Amino acid sequence: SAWEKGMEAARALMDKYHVDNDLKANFKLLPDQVEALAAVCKTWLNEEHRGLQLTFTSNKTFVTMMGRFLQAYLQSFAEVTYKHHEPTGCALWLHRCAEIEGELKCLHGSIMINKEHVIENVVQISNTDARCCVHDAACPANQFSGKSCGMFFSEGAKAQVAFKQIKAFMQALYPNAQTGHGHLLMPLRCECNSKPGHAPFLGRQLPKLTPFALSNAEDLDADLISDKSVLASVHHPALIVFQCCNPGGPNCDFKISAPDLLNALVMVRSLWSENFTELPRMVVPEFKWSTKHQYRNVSLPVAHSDARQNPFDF
Ligand SMILES: [Zn+2]
Ligand SMILES: [Zn+2]
Repeated sequence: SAWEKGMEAARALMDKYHVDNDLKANFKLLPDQVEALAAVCKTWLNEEHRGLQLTFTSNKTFVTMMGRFLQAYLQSFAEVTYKHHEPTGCALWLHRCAEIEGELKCLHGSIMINKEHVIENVVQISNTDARCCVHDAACPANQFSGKSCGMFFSEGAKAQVAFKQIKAFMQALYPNAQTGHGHLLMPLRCECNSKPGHAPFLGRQLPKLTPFALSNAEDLDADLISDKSVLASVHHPALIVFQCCNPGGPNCDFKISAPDLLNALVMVRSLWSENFTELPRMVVPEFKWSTKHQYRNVSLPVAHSDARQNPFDF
């Protein structure tokens, strides 16, 4: 059986990396069973990469993600699969966000509309470079629609840097490669929508894409360096950071940067290679827009105080 083939591999890794006997014991190739895999990733990491540096991500998240990556390899190699149970929990977004200067596109594949954020002594916060989902060009300041991809940006330029960063970061890693480093390896689910059979929840249905500034302290050095991977963040002091779907209802502490995310994948490939002869062909789904992703907003009409007793005049 394929299952057995999977069990064999999973088992090797597990004994070799001394995973808690309990985990081992209660392990089948069940889709929801990622723990056991994370532990493998956890110990190995340790042993072969202690003091790993993570930019804007948490350890749980990283290991966890490594866990899914393992799970995919495991599954592919064994040739087992579970319908509606994609392992990686990520997709490949062909963001055409670094093609036109000052131009960003949202998940819809549509260019993001620019809109200023003021409208009102007071404490007026201005956002002249904000960008929104075409389907939100009508909504008030940062309120998402029922068609929105839930993708918003308060600082277009920033966000473009981050996108540029990832691109340059990937080029660094993969200089010669028949493919335009236009894809963005992004997670489609966080802790909240981790399981297919999950309590539907309002708001953003995908992890939030948020660019974090690096500059802050990073602009305090540059010229010495030679390492392409380093140069990238330096020429583009901003990173793409994915958090919870909604950082009301549920909320998780999911946090991982694009690079750390791409690094978790790479790292799983090495771990696999240090244990298995050949690396199986692992396919991260291409991102395709769908309703499944549409922002779930609840729209309720709100009352307004009228100093009147009765609604109308007669
Ligand atoms: Zn959109
Ligand atoms: Zn979440």
